Amino acid sequence: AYQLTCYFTNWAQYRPGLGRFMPDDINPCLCTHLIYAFAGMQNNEITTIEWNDVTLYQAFNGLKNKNSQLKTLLAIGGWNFGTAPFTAMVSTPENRQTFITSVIKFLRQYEFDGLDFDWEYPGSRGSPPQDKHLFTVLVQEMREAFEQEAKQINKPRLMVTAAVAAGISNIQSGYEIPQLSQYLDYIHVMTYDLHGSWEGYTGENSPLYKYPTDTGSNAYLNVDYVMNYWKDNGAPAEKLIVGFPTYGHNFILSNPSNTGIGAPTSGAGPAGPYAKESGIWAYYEICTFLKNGATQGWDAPQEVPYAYQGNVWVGYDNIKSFDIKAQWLKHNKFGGAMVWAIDLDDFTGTFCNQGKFPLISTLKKALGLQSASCTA
Ligand SMILES: Cn1cnc2c1c(=O)n(CCCn1c(=O)c3nc[nH]c3n(C)c1=O)c(=O)n2C
Ligand SMILES: Cn1cnc2c1c(=O)n(CCCn1c(=O)c3nc[nH]c3n(C)c1=O)c(=O)n2C
Repeated sequence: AYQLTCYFTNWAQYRPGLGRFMPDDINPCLCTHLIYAFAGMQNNEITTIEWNDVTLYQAFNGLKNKNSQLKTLLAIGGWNFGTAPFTAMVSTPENRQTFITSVIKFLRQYEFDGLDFDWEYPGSRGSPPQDKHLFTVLVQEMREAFEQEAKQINKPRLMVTAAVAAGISNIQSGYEIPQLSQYLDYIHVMTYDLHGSWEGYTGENSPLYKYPTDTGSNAYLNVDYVMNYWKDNGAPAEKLIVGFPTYGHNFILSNPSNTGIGAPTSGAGPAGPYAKESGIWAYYEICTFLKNGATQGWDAPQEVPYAYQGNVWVGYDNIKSFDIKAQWLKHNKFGGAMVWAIDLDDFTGTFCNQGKFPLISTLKKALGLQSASCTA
């Protein structure tokens, strides 16, 4: 009745010490679907991007030896990849055919159950206005190629899903919603990075509701507005998967006296010692900041925590907020949750003392998957 899809990222293997995350570190009972971020593209054909991806594929797909019900997908693209290869590949029926062929081959060789398109985004970041409809032709042709292939080798069809924008403007220039909804098996809405230091004020990574002071287009940046937009504009509730972040965005406060939602900021907060990402802390990095005596806040209107100390402020998600969001999603009848990323939750259990994978476990309990079988 509910999916729990988890993203695994192939650069987490380079994090130091307790931060290193390999496919073997994934509990196979935890998620219903796991997505491998990312593959790339070369001459219109899907391709690996790390030296050891073939080894990681085997260990990632091998997790299906422990849980017969687990499905895995391979994600192509992502933010860093940009749009240029996608624009050239969709531009002709030949380029699309070359790609779709390379994908059926790749997925079957390395034993994935499907592809997740993570083009960020058709029609933006240099992608021309025609990519919006060409992304639809690609997805339809891919779905249809999957269908034919399932019939001429007699196995279950490969799956096609897509990670899709949460920003209204990116949505408008990127997606034929009703038409894409027919062909995609799931729609993973990136309901996070809704605020960050690029705005010049503090704000939440993934608030559920708007802030009472949010006006104009700032009223759109919350999970409620975003999911209802996708649903009202043609996507069936059951195909729509709400994105949950296991990390938060941090900021430098302009004045360490103003620590509220909306306080002015002078830039990204500092990289953490594990993920090393400017402006972002993994959930487990944030638990260190809390044990460092940071003041804990609760944004009550938006139902999400925040925290601060000296001139550093972070808005993020915890067990309380994941659970609230998860009851909310059940009530609104969405199909499930997607989590970026399994390697950013407290996977060793040692940073937060909330057990192993505290964030994702909350979602597992709340979406009633606690009883889901985990057998070969
Ligand atoms: C390919 N690669 C290698 N190292 C990388 C990346 C990378 O893409 N990103 C950007 C990932 C940005 N991103 C997504 O692409 C994405 N897609 C769905 N959700 C996502 N999120 C939260 C997200 O940060 C990196 O940060 N690093 C360190
Ligand atoms: C997911 N992401 C990763 N890097 C990004 C983005 C991004 O969405 N935007 C456009 C939207 C506003 N925004 C962000 O969402 C964002 N996320 C991380 N860093 C970001 N920046 C600098 C930013 O401007 C970016 O410009 N950059 C550099």
